[PDB]
Amino acid sequence: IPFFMTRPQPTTPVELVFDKDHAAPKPMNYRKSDSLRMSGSATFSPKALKEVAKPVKKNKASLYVFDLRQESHGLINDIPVTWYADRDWANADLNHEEAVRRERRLLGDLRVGDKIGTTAIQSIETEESMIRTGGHQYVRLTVTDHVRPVDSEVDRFIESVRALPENAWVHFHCRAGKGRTTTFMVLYDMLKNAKTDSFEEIIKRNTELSNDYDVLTVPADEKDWKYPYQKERAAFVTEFYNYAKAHPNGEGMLWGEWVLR
Ligand SMILES: [Mg+2]
Ligand SMILES: [Mg+2]
Repeated sequence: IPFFMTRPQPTTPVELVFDKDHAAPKPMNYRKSDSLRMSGSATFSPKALKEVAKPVKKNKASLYVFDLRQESHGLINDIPVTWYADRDWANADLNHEEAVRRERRLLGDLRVGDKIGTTAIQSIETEESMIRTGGHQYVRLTVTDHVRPVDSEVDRFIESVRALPENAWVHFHCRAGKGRTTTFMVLYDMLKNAKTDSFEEIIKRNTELSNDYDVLTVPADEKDWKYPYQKERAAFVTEFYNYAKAHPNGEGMLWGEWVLR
């Protein structure tokens, strides 16, 4: 597999968007695997954190929330917000550190007292703050919606997985809870189970669990803008299976090293 270099141009205008459906006390597109001790959802509110934490609840520290979002986001008046541009490609030119810095900068540019339409800002919070206040752990990856992760972010993921305590529970989310979230549930499952389970079985159980049946499907139309991105994602997950089979739980070699053999 090649070293992965292609990417989209970032989109504009970027606008702060209040994600009102994500403000509900239950997380959207939620699903879980008790055997893998993993779950996935859309980005969620302060009140929904207790729901996400249920499978762990008497062991708060063992929940690790993996935020997969490249685009910037946070909480204003407990409402999840996104700095949105088309396809959530606002930050598509930024590497991980740049994307993390950009989100800090945009949240810092908000002020208590600002009026954005009918909203008067009274509370500004990072998502990490909200997660950690609940006694849980937080890991940020930066993945572009519709695009596979870059190799170094896959390594970042693996390094985080290798450092997990026994009996960690991992919860993935992205803005919609489909696409990126499903892919990393697949990658996590392969890290643990590629050594014993088939590629097709792993894809099958995760598409079914996530009601995300076209996560890896390549459009029939080659002029559909998603076509090259889906081809890339498919190649990536197909080779990741081979890596994870050879290096269960990332033992002995990271993905990045594997690619550059
Ligand atoms: Mg709050
Ligand atoms: Mg640059």
